[PDB]
Amino acid sequence: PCCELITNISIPDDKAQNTLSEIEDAISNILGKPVAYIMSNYDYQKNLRFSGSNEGYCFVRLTSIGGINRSNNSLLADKITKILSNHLSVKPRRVYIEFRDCSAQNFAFSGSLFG
Amino acid sequence: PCCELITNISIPDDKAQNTLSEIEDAISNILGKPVAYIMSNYDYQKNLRFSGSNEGYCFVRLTSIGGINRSNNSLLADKITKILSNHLSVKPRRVYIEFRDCFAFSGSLFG
Amino acid sequence: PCCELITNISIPDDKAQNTLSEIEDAISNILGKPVAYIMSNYDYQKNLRFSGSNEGYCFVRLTSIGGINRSNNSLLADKITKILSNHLSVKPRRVYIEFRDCSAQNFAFSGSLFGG
Repeated sequence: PCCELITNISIPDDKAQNTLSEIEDAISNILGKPVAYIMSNYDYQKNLRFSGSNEGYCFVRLTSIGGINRSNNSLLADKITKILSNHLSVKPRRVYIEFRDCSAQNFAFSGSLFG
Repeated sequence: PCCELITNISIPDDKAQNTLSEIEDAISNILGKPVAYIMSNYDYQKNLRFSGSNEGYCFVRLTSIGGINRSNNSLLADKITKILSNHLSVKPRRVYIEFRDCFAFSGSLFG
Repeated sequence: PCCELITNISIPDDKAQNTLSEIEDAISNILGKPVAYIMSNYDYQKNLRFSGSNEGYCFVRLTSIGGINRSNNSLLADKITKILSNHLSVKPRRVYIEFRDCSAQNFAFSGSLFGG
């Protein structure tokens, strides 16, 4: 399970860490789930373009996060848009939020299985 | 939709932008439609290897482009290959082009 | 086919090359087949978090590698965990290995078809 922010906007490490921490709090809160083993990341891609433009843009991708459905997906997308427009000064119209569920298509192993 | 160029070859930002612009143009021209919602990117990955070698290499992944069919995909791969060998001096054999098929919200709904 | 090490652990280029080559050897060894077409990468993502912590963490994602299956994927994940905890000193519990097979999903072309 991953929440990745892929963006051409540059922000310092402490603020990035705070931004992801806020998003993780939002997923937990809106979804009503503990997310004890979520991965997240701020992937700075300076050359990223959207619609032919290298202007500020944030793509957020949520993969295999259990518990997203009609009653909450938009609510989660709204809150992540707010956080980013707040912290990053990106236009909301240059935020795009995608949810995908790959849980059943992949095999996953923790290193803790092997000693 | 996404066209990502993942490569261990470094070029300046403005040349990367030009290069992605030309790839977007080729996608639009060869698929015969606008690329209004396309994301594209030049992801410099200095340690990228292919076939056991860290020599110059470009992997292009196109995800969820509409119109993708047996009759246009090869010309589009060809055109992308020419653009990269031109702009990056990558050997053709060290270019690999993948087409992949894949709930979304624009932040405009909320702002 | 791709094996990507996505990690907040910082290592020099030579050590990244050596580590990826060892992972390639493990895949080829376990599969009993050549890894000639494989891409591998060390993707330094300094802001990467796992379980609310930016502490040393490695996520290895293997995509569309033919011949990896239920009978050997645990064996390969065990070997990769050992290689990374050796080279990167990451805790095995902050190693996570994911296998996805998309091998029949999408079209692919070598640029050698068109130039060379």
